[PDB]
Amino acid sequence: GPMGNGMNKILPGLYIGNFKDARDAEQLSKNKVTHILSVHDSARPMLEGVKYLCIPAADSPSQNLTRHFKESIKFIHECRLRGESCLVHCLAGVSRSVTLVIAYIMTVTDFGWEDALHTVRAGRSCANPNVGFQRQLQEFEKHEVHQYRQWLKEEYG
Ligand code: VO4
Repeated sequence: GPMGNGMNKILPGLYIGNFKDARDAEQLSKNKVTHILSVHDSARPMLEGVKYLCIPAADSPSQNLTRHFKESIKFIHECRLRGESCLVHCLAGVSRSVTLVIAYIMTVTDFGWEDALHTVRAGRSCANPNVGFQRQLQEFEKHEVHQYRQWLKEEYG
């Protein structure tokens, strides 16, 4: 469906879901989620015992998300390196959250944005960044993802 079927594993320790999944204590415990990246209009820490990164962003092609790629990647990566699980979510888990996860995948692999989106869709079929976000991912692939990959190597080995 258009808001998924529950939070979905994309990579070990990295999940995408909708806003309901993000407060579902059963899903959070089953998937051992200790970090939540909430990227939506009124994003704020909700549940105790979880570490949050909140990004106020609209699901509009006018919304810039590139400014937030580096902080999102750091947050996801530091959680995954300590063996913990991170959930990235927006309202529906289709566009804003997916775009941040694509940028992460692109940085930890040699994938362009389309192969990263394929990876997301294998776990979460509804994934579909809006056209403004697709444009931003294409510019990231052409001019910046190589800088982010080098940064990741120098920072984390
Ligand atoms: O709540 V999202 O529309 O960016 O899938």
